[PDB]
Amino acid sequence: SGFRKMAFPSGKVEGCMVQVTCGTTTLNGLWLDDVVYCPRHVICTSEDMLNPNYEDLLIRKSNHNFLVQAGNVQLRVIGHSMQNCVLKLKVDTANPKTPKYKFVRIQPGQTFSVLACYNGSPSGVYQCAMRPNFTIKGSFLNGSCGSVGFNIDYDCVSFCYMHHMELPTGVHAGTDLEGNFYGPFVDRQTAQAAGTDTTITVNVLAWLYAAVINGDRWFLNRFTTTLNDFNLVAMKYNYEPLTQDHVDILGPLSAQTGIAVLDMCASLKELLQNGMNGRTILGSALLEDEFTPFDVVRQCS
Amino acid sequence: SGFRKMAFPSGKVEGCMVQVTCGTTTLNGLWLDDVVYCPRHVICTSEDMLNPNYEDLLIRKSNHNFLVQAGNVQLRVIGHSMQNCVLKLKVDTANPKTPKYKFVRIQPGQTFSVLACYNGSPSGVYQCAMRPNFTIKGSFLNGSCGSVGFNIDYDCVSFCYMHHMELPTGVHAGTDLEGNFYGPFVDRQTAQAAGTDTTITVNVLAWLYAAVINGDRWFLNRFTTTLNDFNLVAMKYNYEPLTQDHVDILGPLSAQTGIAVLDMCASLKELLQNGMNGRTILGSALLEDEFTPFDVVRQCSG
Ligand SMILES: CN(C(=O)Cn1nnc2ccccc21)[C@@H](C(N)=O)c1cccc(F)c1
Ligand SMILES: CN(C(=O)Cn1nnc2ccccc21)[C@@H](C(N)=O)c1cccc(F)c1
Ligand code: NA
Repeated sequence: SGFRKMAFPSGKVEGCMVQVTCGTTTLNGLWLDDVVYCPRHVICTSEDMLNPNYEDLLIRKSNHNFLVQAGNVQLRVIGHSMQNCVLKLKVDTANPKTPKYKFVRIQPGQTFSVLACYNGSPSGVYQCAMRPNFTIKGSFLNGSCGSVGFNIDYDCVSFCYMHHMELPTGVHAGTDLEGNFYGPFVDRQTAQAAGTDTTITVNVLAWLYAAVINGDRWFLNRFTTTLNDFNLVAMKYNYEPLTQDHVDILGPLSAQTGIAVLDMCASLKELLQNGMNGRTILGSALLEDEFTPFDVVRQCS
Repeated sequence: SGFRKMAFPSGKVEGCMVQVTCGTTTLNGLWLDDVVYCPRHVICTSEDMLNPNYEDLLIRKSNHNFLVQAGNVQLRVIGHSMQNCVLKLKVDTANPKTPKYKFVRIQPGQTFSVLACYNGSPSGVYQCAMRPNFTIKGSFLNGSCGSVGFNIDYDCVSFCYMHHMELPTGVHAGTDLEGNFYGPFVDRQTAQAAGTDTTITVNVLAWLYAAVINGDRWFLNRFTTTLNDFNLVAMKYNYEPLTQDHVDILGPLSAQTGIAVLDMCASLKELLQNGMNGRTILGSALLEDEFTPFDVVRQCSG
């Protein structure tokens, strides 16, 4: 019993974190096989950051302009290339701690673990979701760029995020490991702003299912809803639309608890209307949207 | 910016987790140097769990009755003994991944990371506090026993918890690594219940300081208070008493933010008295008590 925001064990990722230095800038890189991945903005100076021409900045660099430090050891850079918004530094040693891995681009609503790192050394691990507005609500200080997000379903690490920047509202933006940004963001210091965020409806429902599995039914009611009426109400509280895909995805949790998906939708409508009236659900006084259907099955009996 | 419930990186502890099997029971052990530590209840069957005589159950076991698996390798047990409520299995190989470590006993209110494991295979990590009633609000299924809690204080892992049981309210009880229970619990199937819990006041204040650092200031006010008046308020709301030591510990955060501790106590008094009036603090509608002052400084400063 219990329900916690639970991260993956971080050791497989810790063994891959290095420090990348270019000029006066130091940040984190990810060392897999004989390649070090890091944000391309490492090559920017103070001037550059508003309108950097990365191709022009990079052509001016040699291999030995990049200092890569893995623990106490310097790695030798023997090649470099840029792919989208990541720098790939080819090094002369394959990382002996390279885990089985892959690169996956995730969708909004997906969760992952972040290993926050400074100077190539891990500081902490926490669980995040990709928000509907393509930001993450992380915890990051200066020097954290190049920290990564991952899942480890099985023994295979799926890298899905690399940290590039903090927006003015204090939320975070980054790329997949192919260097493509999530959302409309760019790696420039121009004024850009996250869109209005919404609540991840399918995850809230998943979490209501978790509460039922863990023995709590107080918030259920005798009613049902059509999918369309559910969406008409939920969007008035800035909830994401629920799609038939989402309904299908919740089918296993529906079967385990004996509560139909649109019946749970009816419960959610009433919760939005009434609030909790001094009660909690799995120890929360708010409706939690950073647990996916898959996370609930992973964690719950 | 941002403030998350954050665990220590778990890699140093992952390299020490093994599977211990005795009869039909499989659970997790901690392999350090040439000893594997696990809950002594591993030697019990269901009937034994009712009224175990551990000494008597153990004398009947041979070394080879304990199957210890580190990944895909079986370790050979060459000795076994008990210390309080933990079994110590001496094995023929020192763990080459043994980190620098100590065994430390923590106090209620202190936080730590838990590496939850099943069949000696780490599955997740989360951050816990030791509650004033000596339980933890963990997340554990059958097979989780022997999962461990820890802090890292440099390159040194301080092991502070090993999981033994779930209580009827769905909270968790366990020992330090010397096998001494936290709380008035025993390792047997009998009627056991957590005492009524309280809120960890010094931690709530720490978290209010985190909120201010991150730009959430709506709850600050022009008032201050005294320790004695505030403590009358804490007691009324089932908060732990705040001591001078607590005030001293929060001194750095007071200096950084310009909010004295008793000034922040005046904020907290008003929150307890009036509620939050629809608003949140760091995304929470309740007052969070599982960050220590040290946790806030560690996360907010480096
Ligand atoms: C370098 N930048 C950070 O936000 C870096 N960072 N990340 N998390 C951060 C958290 C706190 C402070 C800084 C943080 C920005 C910036 N505005 O300067 C930037 C400029 C140019 C190209 C970039 F891709 C990013
Ligand atoms: C083995 N026990 C668990 O609670 C084990 N466990 N831990 N977290 C648990 C979470 C879910 C289910 C079981 C869980 C009990 C029991 N009832 O048999 C017990 C027996 C003997 C000595 C003990 F200290 C406790
Ligand atoms: Na005040």
